[PDB]
Amino acid sequence: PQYRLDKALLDAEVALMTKMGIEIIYNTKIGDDVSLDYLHDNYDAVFLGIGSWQSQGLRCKGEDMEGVLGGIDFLREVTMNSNITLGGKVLVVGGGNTAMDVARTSKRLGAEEVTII
Amino acid sequence: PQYRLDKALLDAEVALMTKMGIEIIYNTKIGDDVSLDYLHDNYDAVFLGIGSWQSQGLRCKGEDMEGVLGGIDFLREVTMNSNITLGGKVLVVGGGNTAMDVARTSKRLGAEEVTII
Ligand SMILES: NC(=O)C1=CN([C@@H]2O[C@H](COP(=O)(O)OP(=O)(O)OC[C@H]3O[C@@H](n4cnc5c(N)ncnc54)[C@H](OP(=O)(O)O)[C@@H]3O)[C@@H](O)[C@H]2O)C=CC1
Ligand SMILES: NC(=O)C1=CN([C@@H]2O[C@H](COP(=O)(O)OP(=O)(O)OC[C@H]3O[C@@H](n4cnc5c(N)ncnc54)[C@H](OP(=O)(O)O)[C@@H]3O)[C@@H](O)[C@H]2O)C=CC1
Repeated sequence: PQYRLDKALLDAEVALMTKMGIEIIYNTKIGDDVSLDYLHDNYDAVFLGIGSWQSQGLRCKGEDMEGVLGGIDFLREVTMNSNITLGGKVLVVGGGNTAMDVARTSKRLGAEEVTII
Repeated sequence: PQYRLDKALLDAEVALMTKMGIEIIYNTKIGDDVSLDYLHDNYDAVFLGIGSWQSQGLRCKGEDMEGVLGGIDFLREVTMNSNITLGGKVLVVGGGNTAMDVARTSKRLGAEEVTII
């Protein structure tokens, strides 16, 4: 979240790094926009740092109903200044750092009462 | 074929054109390496000049047997200085300009007798 890490610091550091001669191409998803065979043919080496960008579901009955959303997706829409819906009462399921970030961002986003399960 | 069009002329003209500020990216097949949705998102317009790059088959019995090859593929392997096999006797089926180019390139490539059907 923004209150813990300022994005201006991150942007300034990446600008410092790209001054060194590293080219960053945004909005390019490998396998969906550009093949991996293309990168394999055109480059002397390939490194995959894709990360873990899926959210585990509730693993319960009715987990597919409307009104249930993952924590990672929620934080991504918060970051991109998109249009979200929260409501007065929000229940966050989990106990790691994702749950803490979701709960505190929800408290900042006008949720009147937030409870962690 | 090279004896009718010199490739040095074509290369010099394309160099003249690319001096004007046009970037040409080689070895990039759209739909196989780069998606068309990528170009649709990243560019203000897209023009498709892909051409007709398939050869019609013989439409006869045994057309899939080894030893039968298309004219376009044959001319492409001649151009790329690849390793081909012809033999003493070659039969070219067709009557257009593709047949003429194939027959004359075959006469230059050591075929002792070439016949056009
Ligand atoms: N990379 C990071 O920053 C770290 C991740 N986290 C937390 O862990 C998550 C992912 O890492 P990892 O620890 O491997 O993930 P886990 O699969 O271990 O899940 C982590 C959290 O969810 C609980 N949990 C998992 N499955 C269920 C289920 N069916 N029902 C109820 N609770 C469940 C765990 O509690 P329990 O203690 O009982 O296992 C814990 O609170 C993050 O989303 C975050 O919440 C926390 C610290 C470091
Ligand atoms: N772009 C170019 O440069 C032009 C193309 N060509 C010729 O035409 C071809 C492609 O253009 P297009 O004319 O539309 O192609 P076509 O499908 O009309 O075929 C052209 C040639 O093949 C003959 N042919 C077609 N199908 C069969 C079959 N089953 N059996 C035997 N002969 C057949 C035609 O003779 P028929 O006279 O009886 O139709 C003609 O010689 C080229 O490969 C080339 O050979 C020639 C001039 C211009």
